[PDB]
Amino acid sequence: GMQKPHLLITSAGRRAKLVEYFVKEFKTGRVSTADCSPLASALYMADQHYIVPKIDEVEYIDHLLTLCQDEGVTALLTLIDPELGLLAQATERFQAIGVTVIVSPYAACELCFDKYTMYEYCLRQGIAHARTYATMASFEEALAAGEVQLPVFVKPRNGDLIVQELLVGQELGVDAYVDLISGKVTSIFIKEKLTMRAGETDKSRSVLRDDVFELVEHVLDGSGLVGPLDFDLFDVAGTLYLSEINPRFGGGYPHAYECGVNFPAQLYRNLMHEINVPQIGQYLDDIYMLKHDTVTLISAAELQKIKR
Amino acid sequence: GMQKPHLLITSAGRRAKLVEYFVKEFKTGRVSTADCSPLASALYMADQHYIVPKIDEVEYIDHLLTLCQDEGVTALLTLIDPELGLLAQATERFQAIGVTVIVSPYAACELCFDKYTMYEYCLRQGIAHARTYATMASFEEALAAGEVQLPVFVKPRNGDLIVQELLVGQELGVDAYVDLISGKVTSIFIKEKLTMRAGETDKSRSVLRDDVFELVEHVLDGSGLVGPLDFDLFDVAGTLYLSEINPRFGGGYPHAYECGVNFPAQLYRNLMHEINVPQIGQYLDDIYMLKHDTVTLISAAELQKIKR
Repeated sequence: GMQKPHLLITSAGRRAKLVEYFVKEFKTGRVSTADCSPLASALYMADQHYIVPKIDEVEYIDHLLTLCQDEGVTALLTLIDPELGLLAQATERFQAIGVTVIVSPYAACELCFDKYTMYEYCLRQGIAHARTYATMASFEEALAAGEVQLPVFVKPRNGDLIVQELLVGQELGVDAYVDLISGKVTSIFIKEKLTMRAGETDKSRSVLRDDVFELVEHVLDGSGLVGPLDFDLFDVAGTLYLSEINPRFGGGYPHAYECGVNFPAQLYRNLMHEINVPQIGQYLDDIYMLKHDTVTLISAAELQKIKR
Repeated sequence: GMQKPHLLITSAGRRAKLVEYFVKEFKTGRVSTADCSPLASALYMADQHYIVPKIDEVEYIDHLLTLCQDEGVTALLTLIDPELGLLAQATERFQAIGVTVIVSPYAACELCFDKYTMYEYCLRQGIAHARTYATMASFEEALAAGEVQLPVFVKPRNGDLIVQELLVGQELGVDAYVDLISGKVTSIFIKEKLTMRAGETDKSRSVLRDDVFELVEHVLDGSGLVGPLDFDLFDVAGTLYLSEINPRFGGGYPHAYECGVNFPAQLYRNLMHEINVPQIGQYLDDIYMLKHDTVTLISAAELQKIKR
């Protein structure tokens, strides 16, 4: 409705706390969730939850378009990297049914998704980044020339492999929001990643650093990246290395939220056609986030009340 | 006090939900926490939390005894395997200051902690268990005789290594409580482990199975194991294999709690000198548990209000 957005959060998975934040901040309208598994905990943080195909299934987008029309969805957001480009590529189909896909442009999503293209972007822009190799020959050459040392990370190329320089330093997880109307960066939240758990930031400390703010602003300036964003950085002997740009909410976003940096409220305001006023660095440093498991119980019968 | 126990939970770590359960069920008295790191989330679920030495430091027990006397602690419980034997061995020192250590006897803790001695126990008792080898020669012999196949798990011996038969089947996490006064098993909660996350049960389904109840009862009968316990089992083609006995709360305990199987209340009752009435299998099957992260924020100044 005119005053009531209906946000569908797809690939909700385990991001229960994030969906809770959205439910709380959508003061009018509705927040619904979708995932391919009924065992995704985040599904049950919203009133309406739907089982959809897996993102790699051919009929995924066809199904989302039909779900959107049937359930009066006005906007769509994914929480996972592999779905970003898929939704970006399909934006015109969603626009043809009146649905706004909250995703950065396709080319930007794909540039960020492929670790090698991301590296090439950094080299062009003058942004520090771990030396990265897409072929075995170039890695051997680099070892031969002393350009890279013995200990190394071998990662998959997307998210074919890549080998890259082992960066030893303080890892930083930066949450950033680019206003969907004005195109300006409105908030940046920087945390030191202290402890990792199952590939996510489990413990962290908020920090205020002009260098990180300036680096992120410079990178976002003219990028075309919009909405909630995540930057992975490394402070290595006082120099900031860009490791990843993930055009979606970072797993450490709850730190930002609890410190007053509210992307779901800004997103809600943008769907209500309001521009958010930029307020960069208006949070407290030296605030620690410590994650811990809580639980949701659901009976098989209650689980069976959806499953298509 | 006579009506007021003071339970200290050591090595609280990340078990925030479990400490919350204890705070709720200790209707009189107090529940406090301890850990070696101020970044242990479970610390802040209790009113009084203390930083103690690491469990392997020589002065650990000396420090716990002094903390207990200074803070009027009446009972002590650990949440980690490596501390069980340490506290069991020191029980008389705690008894000399009037403190009840809630731990199974030392020999039992050590038999359960060492994977090889646990295997030998099973062989003696007729309990199915994965073929396990403490030497490289015996593993080669077993491969030579066709007693073990190509794919294998290599685990550390405690919690020197061991190699053992790769069990392929439905993994079961059984929570069990043995009454501290009567010595009888009062509750057994069985869940199928569906998904693992960082070595813990993340998703599970409650089940009612006579075979598991009987196996656990038979194992506990005359064992000397007391208080909260955790059994790791595998259903492999209809046969139950015993994988682990961990004489402490299992990581999937919140499933049991939320289904009405309340060990913290039973523990509280035992410290209030009440025997718990056995009520085995009085819960609903087909109830799924789905864990998800919540958060605790703490400032560095607030963190600094303890740290010894």
